[PDB]
Amino acid sequence: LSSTPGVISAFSTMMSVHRGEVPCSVTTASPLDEATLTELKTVLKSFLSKGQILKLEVKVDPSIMGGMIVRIGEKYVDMSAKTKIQKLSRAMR
Amino acid sequence: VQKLFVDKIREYRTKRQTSGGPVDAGPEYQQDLDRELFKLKQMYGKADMNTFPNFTFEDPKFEAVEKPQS
Repeated sequence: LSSTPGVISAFSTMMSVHRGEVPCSVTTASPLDEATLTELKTVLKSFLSKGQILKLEVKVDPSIMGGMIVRIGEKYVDMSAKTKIQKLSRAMR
Repeated sequence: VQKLFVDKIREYRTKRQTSGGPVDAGPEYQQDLDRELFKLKQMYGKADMNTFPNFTFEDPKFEAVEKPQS
């Protein structure tokens, strides 16, 4: 009976996937204007191809210099400060 | 990422513009490689920059002995 919030919280995500989409994570900076948000919400709709209205979360993390990381479920494209760590080709060659 | 790329190419050319050599090294890199090469040249050999070597050698004196036979 102690683990009853564990069973309930598991059941919502198990029932979510019957219509849900495993939401995204865009963690770059301060929130931007509306035209940049609606454009990413209308290209990610073209990626699901499952007839399900995607949900999304935005987080603020200033440690990334000027780029953004985007995850779609378990996909995780990357355009961030790791293009500065790819400058080891000037050293390791 | 090309706009990030040319930003790197800019800072390589300002590193090309040098007039005093090592700006960030200071005496640390100057006292190191001067003492490192002299520790390696002591293991290498005492040879000058333009003195060509020339010498001669002495062969053994082919002596003889005596032996009375017939």
